[PDB]
Amino acid sequence: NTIQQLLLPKIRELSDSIITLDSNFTRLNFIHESLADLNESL
Amino acid sequence: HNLSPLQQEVLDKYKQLSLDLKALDETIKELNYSQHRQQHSQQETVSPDEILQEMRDIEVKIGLVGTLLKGSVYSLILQRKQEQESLGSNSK
Amino acid sequence: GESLDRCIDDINRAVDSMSTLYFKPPGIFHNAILQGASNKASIRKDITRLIKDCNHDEAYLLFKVNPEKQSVSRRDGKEGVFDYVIKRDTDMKRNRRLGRPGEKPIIHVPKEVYLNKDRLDLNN
Amino acid sequence: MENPHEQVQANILSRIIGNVKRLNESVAILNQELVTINNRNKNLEIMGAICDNYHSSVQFNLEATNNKKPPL
Amino acid sequence: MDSASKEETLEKLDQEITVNLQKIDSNLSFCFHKITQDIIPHVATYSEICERIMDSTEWLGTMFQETGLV
Amino acid sequence: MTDALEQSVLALEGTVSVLKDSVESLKCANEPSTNLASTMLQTKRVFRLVPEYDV
Amino acid sequence: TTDKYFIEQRNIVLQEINETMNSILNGLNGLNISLESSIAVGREFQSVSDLWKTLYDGLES
Amino acid sequence: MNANKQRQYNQLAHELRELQTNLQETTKQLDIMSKQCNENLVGQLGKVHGSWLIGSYIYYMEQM
Amino acid sequence: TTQSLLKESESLDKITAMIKNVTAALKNNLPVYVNQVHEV
Amino acid sequence: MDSIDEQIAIKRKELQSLQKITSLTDGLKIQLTELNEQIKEMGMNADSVAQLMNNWDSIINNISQAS
Amino acid sequence: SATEYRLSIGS
Amino acid sequence: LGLLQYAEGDYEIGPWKDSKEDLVPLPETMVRIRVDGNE
Repeated sequence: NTIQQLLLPKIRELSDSIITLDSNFTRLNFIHESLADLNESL
Repeated sequence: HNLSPLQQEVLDKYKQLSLDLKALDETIKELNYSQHRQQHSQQETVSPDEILQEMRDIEVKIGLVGTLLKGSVYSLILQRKQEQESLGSNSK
Repeated sequence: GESLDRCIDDINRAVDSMSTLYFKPPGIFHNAILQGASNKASIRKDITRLIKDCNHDEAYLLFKVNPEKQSVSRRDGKEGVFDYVIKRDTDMKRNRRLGRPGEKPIIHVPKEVYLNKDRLDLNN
Repeated sequence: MENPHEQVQANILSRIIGNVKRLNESVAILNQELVTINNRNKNLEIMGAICDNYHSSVQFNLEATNNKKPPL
Repeated sequence: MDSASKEETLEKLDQEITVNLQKIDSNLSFCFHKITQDIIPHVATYSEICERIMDSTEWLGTMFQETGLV
Repeated sequence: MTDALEQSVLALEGTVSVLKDSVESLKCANEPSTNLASTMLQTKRVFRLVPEYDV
Repeated sequence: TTDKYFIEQRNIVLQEINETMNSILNGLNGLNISLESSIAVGREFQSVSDLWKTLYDGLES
Repeated sequence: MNANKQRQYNQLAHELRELQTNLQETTKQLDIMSKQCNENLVGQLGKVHGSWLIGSYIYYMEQM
Repeated sequence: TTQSLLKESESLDKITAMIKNVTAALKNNLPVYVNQVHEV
Repeated sequence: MDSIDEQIAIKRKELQSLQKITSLTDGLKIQLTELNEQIKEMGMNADSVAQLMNNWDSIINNISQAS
Repeated sequence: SATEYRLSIGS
Repeated sequence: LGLLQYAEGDYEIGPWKDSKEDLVPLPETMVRIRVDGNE
């Protein structure tokens, strides 16, 4: 009861961190595509 | 110390959960190791060699390709504007 | 509680999206440049790969060479990809001399001429 | 149109501000950690003080009565 | 001196400001890495070591407390 | 604008000087502790006591 | 007595779980900070890549 | 002077002053930590306990 | 109680599955991603 | 267009201030490295003291076994 | 939407 | 023209290779024809 409550915040911050990491990796993928295009032109 | 079967099932499930817990912790660490080619390894783990040490290495010279063209065009425009304002102010 | 279920679902969605990411592989010209600057033997291998020295006799028998214009054409007079590229470039230069703007993509891929004959070659 | 370097400096300064904020947060966390450790260890100087006092006391007693025997 | 070269010098100042900003950013990032990855973990290790200290000597502590009412 | 820049210069100079003082004092205080701990306080555990009852 | 022992085992494993999850969260936070630094320094490359799209892009045209 | 860069530099100055205060606090805490470590951990506890242990070791080694 | 134990069990099954998925993703997909980015 | 020498002076003063900040940040980096090394040294000394003091727990366990 | 260094500690 | 030779699947050399020599993509190979009027 209260002990699963003691856990649940930790999984909550884990979820927040994972979502942020996912978004960061999508942005990094955009940057990667930009780098590839610049490489090809040059 | 005898325990109920449900409690024992809870306990060994807890054990397995702790096992893959420290497994995941080790995996996340290994990602965070900046020990690329420092420890025994040949793969890049996200670290300055993927960041400012590397991306900034790119950036201190990418300006020579992109921003310098603009800068030159802007400098010509600025010189033209200087000539125009000088002629306009002095002629009148 | 339901918050645990929501967190688990959000994490699963994040992981599924994370797996589906695709990072673009290197293109055609990056390979040429990097393998031609990779290793001392690699530079020679890439120079051999990219540019060949054809048999001058075969080329002369198959291509008229104009030293006055320093141009190359087929001996049979058949138009090739070089002729298309040169004609396109000359046409665009003529249009530029008439004040028309240039093409925003400068390097135009000769898709049509290559395709119309290469697809038949693949059929054959 | 506009000076090309303006946006570059804007972004660079923005990132500098961000990482300096990161530095401030990190050093604040470090300060909290150090405060915690000092308060926790506030028993150790007590321990050391009484140990030193006991050592000095037994040495002084071995001086008062001459039971201090030669070293080995 | 020169006019083309004086515009060149203005552009020099622009380039130097940019590169100095880049160096400053790199230095501050290195400082952040040093603080987060090295200093704080060593402080935590020292904390654990001192806790082991005070744990190992607790038998003396409880003796001294029992008779000194400290 | 110069006010802000010289203010930052003064602040970071203060930080650097304070760190100079702290590092020097820390080194001076650590030298004797290192001297004592590295030499005399060395301890090697070669054995573990074992009741023969378990044996 | 058995229930008490069950509880104390629970507390032990839960506190070690708490510290391990602390470590995991700190590692992920540091990784995210580094990644966002990478993104922040990289975002400027999109403009220059877009400018160089005018020379050669390939499939787009 | 660009107003945007003006505000950026003002924010930079504020953050650096905050950094200076935090570093001053860190220096105090590190001085206290050094005092607790060198004088107490090894200076009094370590020295006295090591002295006792080596004395007992010598006594019982000569009593081999 | 018994129902509390049952709900704890199914929640733990969910936790195990979710963190196994997270571990697999972090071990497989991310290193190759970062390696490709570094190569580029 | 606005006075050139005014922009020149502003840029020069910005440049000198920026160079000062860069050198000062390098000094800060060196100081951080030195501070970390000192913390390492004192942690080593503390861990040596811990290795020394584990003997008391060993003694207590020995007496309990012998009892 | 920028992560901040938050070292968690204890419970 | 080399952009037409290689299908989308051939670009996945090295790390990009879909792991359930390879003739890595190169631009269409050129022959150098002498034009200066000599042999």
